[PDB]
This record gives sequence, structure tokens and C-alpha cells, in this order.
Amino acid sequence: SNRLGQLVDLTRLLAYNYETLMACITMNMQHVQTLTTEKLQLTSVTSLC
Amino acid sequence: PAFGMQRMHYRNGDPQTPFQIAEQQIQNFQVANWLHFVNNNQFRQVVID
Repeated sequence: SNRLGQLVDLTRLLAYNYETLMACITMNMQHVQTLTTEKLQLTSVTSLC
Repeated sequence: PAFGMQRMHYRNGDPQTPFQIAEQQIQNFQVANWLHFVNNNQFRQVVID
């Protein structure tokens, strides 16, 4: 709750950088699950948040 | 947090300082009159002697 405004700003910043880099893509980008994944420890979220 | 509200959603360059916006959101005569005085406290320019 005390980090609310920063969370809003973070969300907007991720969305902006994401679409900005999406702009620089040539091969169509499909939504399909994969064999191997990428780990994401939630402590790396809590830190970011 | 005392009157049980959201934290705030305050803009950097908001044309109102936080006491001005908070003067009207709350409902309590004492605190609101205090904030009124604070927002409208300013010097009196008077030419003497």
C-alpha cells in the first residue's frame, strides 16, 4: 500500500518499454508454451516492487 | 490513515499543495479549519512609517 504510486509507475514503465521493443520485431510472435522455461524467484518481484 | 482513507494519489506538478486538496476531502471541523488557516496563512503587506 505504501508503494502504491511507485507500483503504478512501474507498471506504466514496463508497458512502455515492452511496446517500444515490440516495435522492433520482424518475426510474428506466437503465444505457445515451451519445453524449457525461465525461473522467476518472487523475491525478485518483492525487490522490484 | 487516521480517518481511514486511501494513502493518496498525488501528482508531482499538481497545482494544489496537499493541504489544499485535503482541506475538502476530510469531514471534521477542527482539522479542516486548521488546514484552511494553513492554506490561507500569508503575510500582510502594509506600508508603515
